[PDB]
Amino acid sequence: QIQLVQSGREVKNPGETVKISCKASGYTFTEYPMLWVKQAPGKGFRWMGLIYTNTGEPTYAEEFKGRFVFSLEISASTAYLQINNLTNEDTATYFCVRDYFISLDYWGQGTTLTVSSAKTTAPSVYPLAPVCGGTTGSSVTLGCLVKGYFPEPVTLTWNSGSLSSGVHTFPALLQSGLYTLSSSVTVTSNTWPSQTITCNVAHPASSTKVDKKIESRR
Amino acid sequence: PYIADCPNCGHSRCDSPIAIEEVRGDAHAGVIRIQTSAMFGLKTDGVDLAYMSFMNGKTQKSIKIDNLHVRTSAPCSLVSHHGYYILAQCPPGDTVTVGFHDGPNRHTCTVAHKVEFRPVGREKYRHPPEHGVELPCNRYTHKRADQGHYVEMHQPGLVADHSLLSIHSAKVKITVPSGAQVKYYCKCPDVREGITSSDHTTTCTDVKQCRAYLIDNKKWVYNSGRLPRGEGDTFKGKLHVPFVPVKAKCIATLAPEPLVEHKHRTLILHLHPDHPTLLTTRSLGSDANPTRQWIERPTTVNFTVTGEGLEYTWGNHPPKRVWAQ
Amino acid sequence: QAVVTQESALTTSPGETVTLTCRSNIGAVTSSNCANWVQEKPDHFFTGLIGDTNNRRSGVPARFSGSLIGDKAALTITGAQTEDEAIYFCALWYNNLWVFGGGTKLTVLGQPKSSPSVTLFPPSSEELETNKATLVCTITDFYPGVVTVDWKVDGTPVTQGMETTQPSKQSNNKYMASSYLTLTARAWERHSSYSCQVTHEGHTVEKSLSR
Amino acid sequence: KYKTKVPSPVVKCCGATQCTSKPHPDYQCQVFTGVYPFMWGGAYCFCDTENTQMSEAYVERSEECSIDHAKAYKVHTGTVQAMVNITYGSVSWRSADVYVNGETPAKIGDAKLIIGPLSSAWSPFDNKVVVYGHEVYNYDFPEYGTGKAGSFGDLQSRTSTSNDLYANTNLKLQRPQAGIVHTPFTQAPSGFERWK
Repeated sequence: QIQLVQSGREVKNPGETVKISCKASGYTFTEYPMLWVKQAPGKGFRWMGLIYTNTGEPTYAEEFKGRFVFSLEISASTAYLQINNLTNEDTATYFCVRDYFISLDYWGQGTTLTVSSAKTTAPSVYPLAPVCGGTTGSSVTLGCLVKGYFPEPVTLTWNSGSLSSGVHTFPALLQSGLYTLSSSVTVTSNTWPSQTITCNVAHPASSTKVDKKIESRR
Repeated sequence: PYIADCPNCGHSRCDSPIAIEEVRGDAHAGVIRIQTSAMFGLKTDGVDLAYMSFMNGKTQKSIKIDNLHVRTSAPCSLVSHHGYYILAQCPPGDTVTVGFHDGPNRHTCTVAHKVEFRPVGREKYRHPPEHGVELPCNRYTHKRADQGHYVEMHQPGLVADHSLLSIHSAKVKITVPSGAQVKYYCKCPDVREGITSSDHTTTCTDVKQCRAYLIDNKKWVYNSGRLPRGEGDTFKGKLHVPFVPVKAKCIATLAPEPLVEHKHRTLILHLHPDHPTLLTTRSLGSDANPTRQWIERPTTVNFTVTGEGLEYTWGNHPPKRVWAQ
Repeated sequence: QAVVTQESALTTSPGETVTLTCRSNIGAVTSSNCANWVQEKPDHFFTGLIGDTNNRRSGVPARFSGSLIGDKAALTITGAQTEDEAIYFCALWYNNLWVFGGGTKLTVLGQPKSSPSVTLFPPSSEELETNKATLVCTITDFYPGVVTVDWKVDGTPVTQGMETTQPSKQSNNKYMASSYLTLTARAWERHSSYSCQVTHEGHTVEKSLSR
Repeated sequence: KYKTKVPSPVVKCCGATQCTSKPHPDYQCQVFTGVYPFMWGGAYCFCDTENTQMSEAYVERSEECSIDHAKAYKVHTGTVQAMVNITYGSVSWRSADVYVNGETPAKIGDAKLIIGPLSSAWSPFDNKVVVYGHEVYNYDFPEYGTGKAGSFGDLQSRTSTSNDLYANTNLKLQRPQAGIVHTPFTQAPSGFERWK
């Protein structure tokens, strides 16, 4: 019914601008305005303002009057947050939210911004296959290591997303100035290596797409 | 919910959110349409007309309507509220006197306004009865689904709030509501506009010589005379009126029937009304020779009826007619 | 210019009744504050529970009810469930803006413990072609969500080279984490026995590779 | 009856704000100094005589003007009518609307009938007439554009839609008292209030 799906997470060096979209589904856009909330890493939840999706007038919280600008692609049921002249302390997650029932009833997924200086490094995608010997159980765990990229984000799927059950994707972590991510997938021992299992990785900032099929070590 | 300066706010001139402007005792049905500067109705967000949002602080308080009181010479009867605006059935009164009860405090507002309620009809009652004829009165609606007029409602100007101007242990310290736009400087030379988060004040020290302002134009207001202009612009915010004056047929007046008595080309009429009744006639000759007199005291009257006829109007009771040959 | 305050953390057991409160620094909370309650489950997952003090969002179990108790807004979970373990935030309206509380972390007894599923992978060969080798140790489906990961190259506790992520909550409400041990193509070829040891709710699991 | 729908006055805190004669009907506006306007925090303008207050008020049609409104007319003679029944002869029926001008037939039924012109040209309406809802007054209304304030026709709008009008209401703003925000509008209640 109601889905507010947000854009993916960006990386931006200080000074830049970002436009975060919120695409609304399930309600009539026009009778319910949008709340923009900032949940800062430590600090907790904060109201950034509200936009009248009918007239188009924004209210900003005083903390947010200035670099922040709400707007909407009415026509497509999108509300957008734009933060100009990005300050380093704006790294946090921003949620769109529907104001209804004397409060807020639905929250989006969040779009996380990491304001940070750094060039652009494409990831190296490495297959993780089991040890050279044996590996005999009722199931089997394969993996995919996405190493050394910048900036965030990368997306990772298994078999173009048709294999989602039994998957653990591990949050990217910064190490020596670069991000590293990994994912595991577990399937029955009959599936692999009988049927092909492929790691799909995209790094938008570098226009890098890598498809890596997990092959047996021998 | 706008806040303005009530004139005799219990003690004297306070600043009540329910500051009464535009009293309209101009209809007939015992009703007055009023505007509070407070916007009761739904809450801040979305629910239940029968809740209650006035301004406390810079802030609203969107809660229950529990103990509203409009009143005049006597306590009125609410009819309906919508927006800034309430309709209430009142008796006549030299003044108008409004007020709810938040619960900790009475917190009322009162005003002068000449009120009367003539019903439509040649009877000058003081009050609508249970019976009588219906006829075309002027009156306001119960409802909200209403567009017949709209009043300009653009932004608020700033407002004072010296709760902001605290002290930074030697300097006067302004803060902000939510990142709102605080327009600031002091008599001394320091920051001269103020479009900021919480500032300090390098130069001046005294709270009593500084600009505690709130440009908080995220929500428009009614354009009360007791509003300071938002100097920037005529922002948008054309906004309807609910309580349009409509052509209701009030349940309305009727005066007791006359006692018709015959004489030679003459109507003696022993007469005995309930209230002051405007009687009048028209001797149907091209000589009209009409008569008018409000009758409240019972009176035996007379009418030299002619050959061709006369007519007779006992209040809004229908006109009679008479052959006196 | 108002401060909403909430309990920091509350612990209950499945089947109990627990009350969370929301206090305003300016005065009693009233119906014109339109108390809202929002729940945050792991993964930045937000849902609204109650609005306008006591209106339950649609599709929120009835075990959840809101009210004003004394001078504060309250959320009562009647028959708390294991699934209710999350962060609950209250929001209060103040005539022109919203102020959110700090949130209450609620813990509910349930979800029987679960041992981790550990897997250690060898450096792939395309990576050994870079003059680098990274042993990945993945640990998933463990609960409670706290582990100790220790690496041991050739019998000797490695102590530099490793990085272990922080336990992240999976969907089923169990946790996961991975640890990396980066060697050089060369360090790789030198030593011969690698092992990733994971300690969880007292049992140990060692996964060793042999080059 | 008018409605003094006051636009919200300006308050410049230190120095003058000259007013201009906006084209609103009877746009009364008068600058005022020497205030100290108590607005929710005590006063707010930090000066004490340079505190300036510009009051402005114009006249506007009431909402009742659309519906509860007197109505003037210049009345000429026109042409009189009738729903003449004739239950004729053996025809026994025709109830037809006719005229008076002495060459108009009305072939409704079967008979052709020519009426008048009547000799009794007394139009009971006078030349000038005011009209109100149902009570019609053969009143010498002063005119559009002229009506003395308080007297009938202080407000004079051509029609209800007509944004332009003539508002001689003698609307005179006075300075607000003792450093408080409000708008003294001193005005005659309407010559539509009286006249009722």
